[PDB]
Amino acid sequence: MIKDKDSAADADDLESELNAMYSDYKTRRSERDAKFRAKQARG
Amino acid sequence: LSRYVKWPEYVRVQRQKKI
Amino acid sequence: EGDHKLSSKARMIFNDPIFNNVEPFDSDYDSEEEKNQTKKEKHSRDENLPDWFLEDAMNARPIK
Amino acid sequence: TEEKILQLKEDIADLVTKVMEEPEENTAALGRLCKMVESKNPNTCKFSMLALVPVFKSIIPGYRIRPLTETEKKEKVSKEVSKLRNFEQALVYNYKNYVGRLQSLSKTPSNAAPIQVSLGILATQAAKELISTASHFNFRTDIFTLLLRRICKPRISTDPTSIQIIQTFETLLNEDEEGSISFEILRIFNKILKTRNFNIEESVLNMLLSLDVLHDYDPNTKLKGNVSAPKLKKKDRVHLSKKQRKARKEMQQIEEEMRNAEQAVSAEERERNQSEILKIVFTIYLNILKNNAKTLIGSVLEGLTKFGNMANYRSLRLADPLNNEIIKPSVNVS
Amino acid sequence: KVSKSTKKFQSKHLKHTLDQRRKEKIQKKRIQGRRGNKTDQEKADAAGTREQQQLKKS
Repeated sequence: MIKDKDSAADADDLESELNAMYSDYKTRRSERDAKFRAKQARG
Repeated sequence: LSRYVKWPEYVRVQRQKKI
Repeated sequence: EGDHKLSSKARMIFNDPIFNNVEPFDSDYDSEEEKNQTKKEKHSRDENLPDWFLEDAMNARPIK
Repeated sequence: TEEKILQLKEDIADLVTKVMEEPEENTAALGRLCKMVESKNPNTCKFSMLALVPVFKSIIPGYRIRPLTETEKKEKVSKEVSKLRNFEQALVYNYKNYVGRLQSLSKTPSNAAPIQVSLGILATQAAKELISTASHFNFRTDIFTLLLRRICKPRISTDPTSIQIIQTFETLLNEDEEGSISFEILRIFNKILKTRNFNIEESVLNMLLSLDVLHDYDPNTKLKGNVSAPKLKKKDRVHLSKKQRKARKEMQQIEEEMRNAEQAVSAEERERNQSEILKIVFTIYLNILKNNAKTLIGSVLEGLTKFGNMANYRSLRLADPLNNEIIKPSVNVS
Repeated sequence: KVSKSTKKFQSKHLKHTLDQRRKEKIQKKRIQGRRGNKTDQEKADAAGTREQQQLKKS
């Protein structure tokens, strides 16, 4: 339990969480073929 | 992992429109 | 033992072949010109919104 | 000051021993050792910089360390993995600082005191020795750039390291089959040449003759005789639980498809790298020909003859071409 | 005394086994004199190593 509030920090944290979720979604959806994994190795 | 399952689609969308 | 000046570990460390002979018109390269050339090449080869919103051959025919 | 030299050597040896055997939690030792390289004292710089080369050549991993940032992780769940991650980040940072110091020390206009020239020579030797194994690591571009800048000097005969650097580059280009490192080196080489109006020594330009990516061999070449036990004998197996055997089967089935995909990706990338390298090499050769440098014509024509079918005066040079005992020059004879 | 397995095999599988043996022998005899039938190890031996190939090219 945290009894404190922030004006813009909360929005920035929400944006960061959404960005992380979208990036993980992209990585998971693109890792369905092993060719992408092999390419990332030499990336 | 896939932690997104902590948010349903409606919550995620209604928070995306906030940004 | 042998009574050396250096310790045994120091003897091993400093006797490596990398410690050989180790005893205690005109032009200078133009970094500015190459930086300008790289910038020109980059120009010749081609903001607040979130990422999840925005996104939503010379060997072709050889003899073989 | 001689006893000071002995004390400095003892301190360096102590730090090297402290970090050598178990480097994960001896990070501060490596950090201080790398900081010793930036010291203005020539003795400390020389000894630390020369002693750090085996340390890196041992502690550099077999891969490239990704910039794993916590932002996508948000895990905070690790006991023996967090220390490994910290060690990897600190190793990347220290190696970056070391390579930057090497690059700064390599640049010497040959007009300062001989101590600085010796420092530059030793730094160049250290960088040359480091790249033999650290080519598959972060910030290889800086080492390549400094080595090529040393090689692409108008006068290199007085440099006591040009032979060794040319040999290392030729070996790197000869043993690289996929064409990634070769293309990475060739891009920097072209970038440097375009600054110097394509004016180097025939010997320097001779490194492009060793590009393996631009070579084709028999589909059934005989490799070296390599013998190993095919399978562990049935009566000499180790006991595995049912869960262990199932996991072994699963990881084998994953590894088989990973190997298939790796082979496919390597095959599809070799062709593209070959095309790009052919473009760069032919552009360099044609620019040399248009410049009409009298001391580079033979090597250029030999390069065209060697690499022409892949597309769609020995006393006036040093550093005879790599594998010259068997590579009889077709066009660039004496 | 004949074993049961021998009786079963001779009653069931002898004819096609003999026919396949005959066909294999015929094919081997036919391709014995042909040119262009070599094993992979023999092909590698004839090809030689890389260094042998730069030696041959020179």
